[PDB]
Amino acid sequence: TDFLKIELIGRDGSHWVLSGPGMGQQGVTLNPNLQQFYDAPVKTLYVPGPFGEEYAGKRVQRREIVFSVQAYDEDPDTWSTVDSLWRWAWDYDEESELRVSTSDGTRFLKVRLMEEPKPYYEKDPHITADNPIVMTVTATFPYWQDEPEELIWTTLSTEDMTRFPVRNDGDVPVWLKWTLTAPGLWILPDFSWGNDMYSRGREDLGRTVAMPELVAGEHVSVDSDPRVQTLIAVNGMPTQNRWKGNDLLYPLMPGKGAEIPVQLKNAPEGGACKLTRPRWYSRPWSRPGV
Amino acid sequence: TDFLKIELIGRDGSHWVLSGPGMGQQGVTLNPNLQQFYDAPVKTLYVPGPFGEEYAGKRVQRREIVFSVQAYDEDPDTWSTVDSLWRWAWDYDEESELRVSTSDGTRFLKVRLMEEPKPYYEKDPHITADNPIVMTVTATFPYWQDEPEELIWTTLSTEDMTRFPVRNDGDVPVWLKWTLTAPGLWILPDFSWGNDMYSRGREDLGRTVAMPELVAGEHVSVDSDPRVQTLIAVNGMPTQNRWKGNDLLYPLMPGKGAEIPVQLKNAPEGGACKLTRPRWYSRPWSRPGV
Amino acid sequence: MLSTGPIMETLTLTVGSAFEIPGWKLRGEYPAGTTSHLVFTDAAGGTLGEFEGTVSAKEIHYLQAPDDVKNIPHGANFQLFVTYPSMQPQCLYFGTAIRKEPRYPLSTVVSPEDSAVQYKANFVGQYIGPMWKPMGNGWGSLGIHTHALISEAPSMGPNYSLFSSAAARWLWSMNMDSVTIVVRVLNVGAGKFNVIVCADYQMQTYLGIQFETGISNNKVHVITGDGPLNWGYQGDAVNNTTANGDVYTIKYNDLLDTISCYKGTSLTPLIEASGLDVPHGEGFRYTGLAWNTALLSPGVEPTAWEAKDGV
Amino acid sequence: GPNYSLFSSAAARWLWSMNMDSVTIVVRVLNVGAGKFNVIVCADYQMQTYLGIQFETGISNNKVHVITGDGPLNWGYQGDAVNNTTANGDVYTIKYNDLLDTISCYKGTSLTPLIEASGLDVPHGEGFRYTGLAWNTALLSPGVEPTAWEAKDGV
Amino acid sequence: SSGGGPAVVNNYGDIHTANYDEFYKGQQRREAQQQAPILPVR
Amino acid sequence: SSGGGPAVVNNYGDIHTANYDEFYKGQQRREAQQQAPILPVR
Repeated sequence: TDFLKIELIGRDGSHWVLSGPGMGQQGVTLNPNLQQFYDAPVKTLYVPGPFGEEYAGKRVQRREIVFSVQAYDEDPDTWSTVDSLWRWAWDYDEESELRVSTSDGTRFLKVRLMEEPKPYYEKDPHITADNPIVMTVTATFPYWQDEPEELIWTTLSTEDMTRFPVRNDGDVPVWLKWTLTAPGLWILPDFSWGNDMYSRGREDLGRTVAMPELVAGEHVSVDSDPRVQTLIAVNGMPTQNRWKGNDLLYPLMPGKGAEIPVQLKNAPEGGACKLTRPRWYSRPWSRPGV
Repeated sequence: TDFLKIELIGRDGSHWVLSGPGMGQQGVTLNPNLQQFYDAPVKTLYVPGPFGEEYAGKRVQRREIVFSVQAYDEDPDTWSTVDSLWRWAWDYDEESELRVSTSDGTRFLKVRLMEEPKPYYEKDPHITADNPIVMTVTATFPYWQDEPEELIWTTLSTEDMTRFPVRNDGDVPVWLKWTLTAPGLWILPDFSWGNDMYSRGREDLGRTVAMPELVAGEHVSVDSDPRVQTLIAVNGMPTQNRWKGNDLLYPLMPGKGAEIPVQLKNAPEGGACKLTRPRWYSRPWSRPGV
Repeated sequence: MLSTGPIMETLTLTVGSAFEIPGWKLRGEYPAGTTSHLVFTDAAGGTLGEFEGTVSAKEIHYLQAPDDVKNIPHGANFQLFVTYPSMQPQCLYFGTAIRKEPRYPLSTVVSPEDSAVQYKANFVGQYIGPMWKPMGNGWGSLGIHTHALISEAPSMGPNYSLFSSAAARWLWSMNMDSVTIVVRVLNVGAGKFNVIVCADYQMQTYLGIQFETGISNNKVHVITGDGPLNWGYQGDAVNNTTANGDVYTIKYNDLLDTISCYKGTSLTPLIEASGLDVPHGEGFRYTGLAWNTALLSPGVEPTAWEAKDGV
Repeated sequence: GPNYSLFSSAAARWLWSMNMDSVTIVVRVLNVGAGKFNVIVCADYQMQTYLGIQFETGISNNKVHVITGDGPLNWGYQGDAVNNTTANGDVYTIKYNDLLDTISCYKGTSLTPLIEASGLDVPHGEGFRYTGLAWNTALLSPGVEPTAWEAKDGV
Repeated sequence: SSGGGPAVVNNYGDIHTANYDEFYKGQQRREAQQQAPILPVR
Repeated sequence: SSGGGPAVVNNYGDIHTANYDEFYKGQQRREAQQQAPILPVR
């Protein structure tokens, strides 16, 4: 339909339109009954209690998508070319992009082959030149995402401050990324946003943490997501070694936003900072949530 | 179909055409619904992570092909001859070739009887003289193979150097084999090709390993394949003891190739170097990729 | 669905082919003065193309030269507007332009092997760093000497607490056979300092320029490799008195098969050699330095080191 | 060079493009006759406008020129001509420096510019980073032609 | 297909084919690895 | 008939009905038989 478009950008850069307007132009269409495609799989936890079981929390699980495509052409040689190109568009080690475009925008999922594809019918595929490939792909990162929102604040003063507007319009908490120039001592916000995960929801409402004093040439990236180390210098200096066990603890909870403050001190040149706010969603399409 | 031809070269050298042009001339045809025949079975490993599970690598699995053949003939006696010949074409200990020829060339698979064949219908086979045999064969090496490329370099000089042109056109890495004459000191390339499985993908871009000095009659086979010992002296001398912990670590990564340098020094009677490069694929047919 | 809206559509582009939208696809009733325009923008919203349709009584026809659309990438988003006379533009279709054509990935991508490299080191931090691999005398054979008595920056040399000679191999390799080395060096005593290019993985064979200084042995040699700590003199030496903070450029030109050394900003080679019997090519593009002194004190040592592909 | 069985003057462009404006071209050539060989810098995708260094070999025109291109096979000269004899195996380094807006040619190992030019009116930036070669001979025999070519981005 | 059959039996874990002998032997091997070096030679 | 049902489940071995407590007690009894006569009386 014209309300939904599904595309695949392979690991080699090839572009396919499985469903939607212009689907099947490259020879591959999407068969029905695709699973674990819409909602992010989450399992909830329960402890024994006096009234049965008590809620203990939730964990989001990786997506195990199983879907069939149909590769077709008029002649078997061109069908063989199409099938080979489709196979080349996938890999186990590196992930290809799967984009869904609706009136809510375009959200992409990074997927890799979980196991070998299951191609063709019972007979040889050159008889038909129109054969299905069943594919079991997996999303290690299970959330659908959009292009992150980026803001830049530069200054020439030795000491300065700024406000970054931030707002999570998605379904799930997002983890902020910072890029900070050197030299200079930065103070970055780590607001709880009312999140009570550490039982400090309103104690950490205005939490600010000071990064270690960066030496010349030691521009740092401070990624708060748990997949990656928090502090990483671009010159290879061990910055987090000088941070005494400090860390950024809180994601940007959904529906929360404010003018988070960034402070720069002891910057003789006057540095710059960049804030990246990811746009993660648990669904290929969803109306914005206030 | 004429686009795809399937043959079997038995352990006794018998040639059978199961599918394609000339199928059934030897009395045996191939039945549909053959499994684990096209894509190499690969299992992916996943380890717990912040957002579910994180990719941890892939392991290729041995192929288990379950396929049916039909042995047919007009008279029961000659049919029995055909069935006996088909059974004689197979074994458990020794492998036989399964060759697929398409517009992309001919690629073979070494398969052996995984278990006893399941022949015939429920009634007396001589009634119909046209009976199916269910074969469960296995491929210990799961990659479809082409004939490996062999290059020879012979020199009469005491010290010389050559450039071997090498290129991996397949979708999987391959391991090179060298046959070096003696006496003489050889230096062989162990280029990483950017492969970063020893955390030295860039440090070992132009890595060369110096084999131990070879005395007269100590011709060596230097195979990078993990299945076999790297250095094997033809006369039985322990030549890996003079190698000081050095080894050939890297395969030929897909899509990579160059003129790798081979050096010979201290050779009173010259020397000969043979390079064997395997040509491995994960599919019976596929278009070239780069 | 109370209000009129566009239809999500797609466009097809091909290199060397004229982009064309047939009139019968953009049908309807269009009075006189109606104008249609197609706008192509990118991910940031910047307009990368705009074309005018040929609106007729009942059809709209688009036809553009291939050079007009060759700059439109795949994934660029289009918007087709129709405008009736005395009215605001009304978007009919919007979507994405896909390119149905042969795909050339190797043209767009650049491999790491196909990239000129540039390396730099200054030793001002008083530590060796992970980019230098000791050679000849094994791990821990290198060191940094401050030279605080004179107004000079720290320099790299052998670990004189253990050795009087050493070598260092720059961890990564060059991508070209031709290579330029720029060294700012200090002469604080007698010794020999080798700048080594076209080296193998273990620095067994290489070309090099040797700066030797002493009581009466201030000269420059062209050397070939016999191991990371052994070398062979090639050609005649050239007298050269090295002073503190002297900048030397060692350029190896592959097509000329010539290794030359220029002192300071001189346009004429201080030393030059050609046609040396040393392997070149892939596997023979590592570089490094070496030091050898009779006494256990620094001789000629590099304060600043720089390397770059090509000459 | 040109395929003299059916052609006399021929131009070639490198398939890929430089990523920066400054460029260095090291060419080892042979002089097996009389003709003109142009090293082409800062060309477009059709080699319509470009800078170049032209080596002319002949009885009286053993020279080097700085050229500005009008099409792949037609060009005009800029500045004077520097006398230069080219032998077999001669290596020439043509460097275009964007900061100085200069085009220079060096011979062999010496770092002094054999020829130089500055301020030439050609477009630069994106779409004008293509290099190439050109050969123009009056006869149907090879003149001055490259046996080795290498390009490096930047100077 | 996968959800609701053997592919979810795999998620269940050791409900179908799984023996006690090698599990006990592996536990014993792990305990032996832990305790063997610290056991006296007497 | 036999191949492909419970008669091959028996070949599979302890996939269906098989208890943990009895197996553990049997292993403990075997270990006790091995080690009891050599334990001291003190």
